Amino acid sequence: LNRSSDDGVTQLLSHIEHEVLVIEERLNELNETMFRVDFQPDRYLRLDTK
Amino acid sequence: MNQVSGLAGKESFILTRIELFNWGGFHGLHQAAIHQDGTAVIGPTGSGKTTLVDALMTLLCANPRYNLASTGGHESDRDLISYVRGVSGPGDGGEGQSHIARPGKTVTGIAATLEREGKQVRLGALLWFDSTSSSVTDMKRLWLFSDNPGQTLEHWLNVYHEGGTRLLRQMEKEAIGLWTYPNKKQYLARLRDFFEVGENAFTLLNRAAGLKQLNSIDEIFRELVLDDHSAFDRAAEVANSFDGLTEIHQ
Amino acid sequence: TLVDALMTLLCANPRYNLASTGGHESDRDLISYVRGVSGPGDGGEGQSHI
Amino acid sequence: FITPNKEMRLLRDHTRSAIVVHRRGQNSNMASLSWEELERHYQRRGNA
Amino acid sequence: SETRTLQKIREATQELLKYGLLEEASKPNLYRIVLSHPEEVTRILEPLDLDIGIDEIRGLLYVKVRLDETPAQDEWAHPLVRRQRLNLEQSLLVAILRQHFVAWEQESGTGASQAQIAIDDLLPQLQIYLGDPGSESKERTRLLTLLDQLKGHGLVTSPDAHERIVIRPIIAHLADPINLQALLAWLREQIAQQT
Amino acid sequence: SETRTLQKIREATQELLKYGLLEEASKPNLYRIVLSHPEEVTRILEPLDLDIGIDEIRGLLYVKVRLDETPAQDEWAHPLVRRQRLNLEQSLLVAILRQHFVAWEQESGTGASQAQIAIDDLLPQLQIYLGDPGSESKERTRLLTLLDQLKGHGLVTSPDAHERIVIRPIIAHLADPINLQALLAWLREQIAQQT
Amino acid sequence: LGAKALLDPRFRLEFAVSVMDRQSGNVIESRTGSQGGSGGEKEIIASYVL
Amino acid sequence: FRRVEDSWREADRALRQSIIGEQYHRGDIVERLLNDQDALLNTPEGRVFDSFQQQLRQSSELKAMSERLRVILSHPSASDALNRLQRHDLRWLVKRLVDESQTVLQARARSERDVRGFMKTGLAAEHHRVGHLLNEFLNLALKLDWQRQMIRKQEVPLPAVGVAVTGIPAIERLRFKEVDDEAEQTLDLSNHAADLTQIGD
Ligand SMILES: Nc1ncnc2c1ncn2[C@@H]1O[C@H](COP(=O)(O)OP(=O)(O)O)[C@@H](O)[C@H]1O
Repeated sequence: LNRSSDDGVTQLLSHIEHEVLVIEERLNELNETMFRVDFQPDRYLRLDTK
Repeated sequence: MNQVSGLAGKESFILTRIELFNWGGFHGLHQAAIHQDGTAVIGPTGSGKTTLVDALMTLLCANPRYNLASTGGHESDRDLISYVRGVSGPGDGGEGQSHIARPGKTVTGIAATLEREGKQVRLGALLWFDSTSSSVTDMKRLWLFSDNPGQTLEHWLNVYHEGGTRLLRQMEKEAIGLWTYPNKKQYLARLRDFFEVGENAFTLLNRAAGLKQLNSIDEIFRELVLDDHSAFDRAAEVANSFDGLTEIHQ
Repeated sequence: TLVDALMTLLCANPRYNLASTGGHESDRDLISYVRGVSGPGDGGEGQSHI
Repeated sequence: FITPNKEMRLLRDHTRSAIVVHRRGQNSNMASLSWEELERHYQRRGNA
Repeated sequence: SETRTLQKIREATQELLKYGLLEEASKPNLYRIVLSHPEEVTRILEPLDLDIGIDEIRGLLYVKVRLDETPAQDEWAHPLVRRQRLNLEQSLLVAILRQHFVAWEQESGTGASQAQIAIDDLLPQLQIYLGDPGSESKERTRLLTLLDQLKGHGLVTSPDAHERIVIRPIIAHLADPINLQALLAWLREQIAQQT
Repeated sequence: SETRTLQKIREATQELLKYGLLEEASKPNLYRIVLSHPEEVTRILEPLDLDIGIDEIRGLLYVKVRLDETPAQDEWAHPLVRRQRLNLEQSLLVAILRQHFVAWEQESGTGASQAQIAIDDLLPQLQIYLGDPGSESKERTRLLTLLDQLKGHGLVTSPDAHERIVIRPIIAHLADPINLQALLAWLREQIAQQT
Repeated sequence: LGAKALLDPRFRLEFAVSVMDRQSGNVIESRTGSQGGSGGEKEIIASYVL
Repeated sequence: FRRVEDSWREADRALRQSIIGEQYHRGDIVERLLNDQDALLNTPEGRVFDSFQQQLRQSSELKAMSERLRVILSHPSASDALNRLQRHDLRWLVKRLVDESQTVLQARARSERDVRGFMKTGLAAEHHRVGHLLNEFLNLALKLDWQRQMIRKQEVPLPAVGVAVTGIPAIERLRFKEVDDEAEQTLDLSNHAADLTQIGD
């Protein structure tokens, strides 16, 4: 019982978090794109995450 | 000024010309052109602008949120049925809050004309009724997809009168550079494969209009930009097996 | 800001900056007006935003 | 860009053509015009 | 407690319901049995709101609805009876058969000699309106498929050794052929115009 | 004067005939009409060599072939029944469905009708016997082909959006333990054939 | 909304507005059968009643 | 991982087969599952899988592997070695393995749920007799060669109950077409255009 239910409850709380380490990789591409355009005469935007 | 669009023409496909027939509050044929450097659409509120916007939308998205701009937040007051039948509804102008210009047997069509560097590519559809019955099935369907200059709604109507859907399918079989599909799923695939993009982008585009209803950046990355990977169903599922195994134990 | 200032006098609990969200929620507080906060400053210890 | 009547001034500064959409009872019509044609027709309205 | 229904009446009634229509020349024993027990048969059928129609001149028995008279469903509908609406070609052939059956019943008696016609005679009548389908084999296939479908409708028999069918008496028992007459007038008008 | 049966009785019997079974839970008015004149239903089916089956524990009424002075021989040869005869695979799936039905009955009782299982639940239960076609869609086609027919006999509902089906109470009688033992003996005869 | 109707007085009833003839005092219409466009016409009656 | 799934599906199949058998105690069923669980810690596949499962609880390597792969793919020449899709897939190796493993856990689940199907409904009352007869029938059915369609179509002695009687072939049921009209909704391709003299100030 312990082994099976524990493997389950871990294969979830890996999967949930592990996504966040993909969302935090897409935002690099936008921060990559938004570096090519001047928002203000010498400024550019960038996205960060807490 | 032209340099700001110098990328245009060369790189991307472009949207230029919209054929309409018996769509929305329009009757007969109507045309518009779009200049290669953009354009604005003007007229008194209540004329056609939301109608035209929506009228292009069908070809690109599987879920048209008609009239989103003035209503972002609640369901559209309109649908494919109402437009195709030409229902003025509350906009009747005194005609019993309904007014219906095409209630009986009727035919309706649309065709947008994308292109790049002279390469025409046309996305067009045809919707028609046989009787006053207004079932979802009553509206018989057919999409088009062609890159041959010889194909237009202005032509397809002539054939649709010359014969049934069998005649149209016969034209497709005999001619070249033309395809048709009774299912929008395969047609949407026929789009995505051509344009090398997933099924996501051509949806977000259909929520560009809703910019009027922004609360903060905090939403643009919670309802529009990011896709869905939620796991409520899975998280619920594991709890079951646990209870069953506790059952065996007891 | 001018309308916010007036509104503090007529109301029991006036909702500052309402018209920025169509009627949803208020962003500012009362004190920042007195402190003359020039928006959220940079996180590098700031002190230039007050 | 779609937009109601207001601030046509701005759109005259960033476009090369416009589309008018007319409402009349339950028939609605539309035309594609370059800004110059619209200006000439406004001048004629001034002559109207 | 109480007696059962007589065996032969039950068997004959079930037979007719299975077939809808039957002939004395086909099964004379059941024919006579039913006609000797019409009260019993109708009592068996009236709970179903059904009944039988007969034609001793042509020697045919057939079923008939016995609902309450003329409800709002003048274009009647009955639970146990699913109705049908035939197509252009089906009703066209039915009209052809009706006209030639009318002619036969004058030149050969009202069922005294069972109404007959040859395949090579029906085919020209169809060809009047539909024209040549493309080959004699196609003509025969078309007419034979239509005749088989009508036979499933109990209207005609299969062609004999000389490709001559027999028209069932039920053709004389249709409800409102006035529609057939209007259709045939329309067809003759159309062919006269389209020639 | 005339032997016309009462209109409500005619309605109820016509419906029962149209669908061959009648549940109080679904159509209580006609069910109570039938159980108010069940002897009338019997004496009307008796002309047709048919009989009324009754199971009030599940609030069910169904029609069954009667015994004539000859017990219908192989009753499936009865003229009126429109359907074919049951076959092996159908009986196999019927047995599995009855197994699930009896499990659900021990769980919740006999009279109710909430039992269900999903397409994927069925698929192994038959796949054990029938071998593997080679693709999931093919075995789903197999199961749906069986289910369409079994619905045609009234045993099960149509496949729902959840790819499940609801067991109809009538299965309690098709899977009669006496009939199950008789089918077991027949299966032993099939073994002798295999021998 | 069901619980709202059960407990909220506001959800126990519905509202509508009628167009009244100043001369005869009769109703001519009870629906804004002249609204449409980008939804910019509904604002008339709403603003007036507010 | 697919191979491990195969083993668990096969074990589920065999367990249901044996349950249809009348001869097992409760202990037999509840013990064979543990024997299976210990059966798949022997093969190279089972060794691999159970070795991996622990390597989420003590996440020593499952950062190292991704990190080093990121290092390798950072080398230029790698572009020639692998086509683009290969590289994208490899970069996210850990996630794809984690999400693949989800399949197997369910593939074992079924058997983890079957046994509970036998503990509760201990045969009793008329249900005992009916279930036992059903089990006898099912077991006997195994002897047959079920592949032949005609055999599966062979007619059975089951009673004709719930007979559907309908579709009387009455003459009145027949009707012909009832319309002959014809007309065209002609094509109005008149080139309409707006009339700028119609809108106001
Ligand atoms: N279901 C409907 N209810 C109300 N008006 C409708 C409906 N369907 C079409 N219309 C009419 O179509 C047009 C839609 O408004 P449009 O002119 O497209 O909006 P805008 O130009 O203000 O964006 C109006 O003429 C409106 O009255």
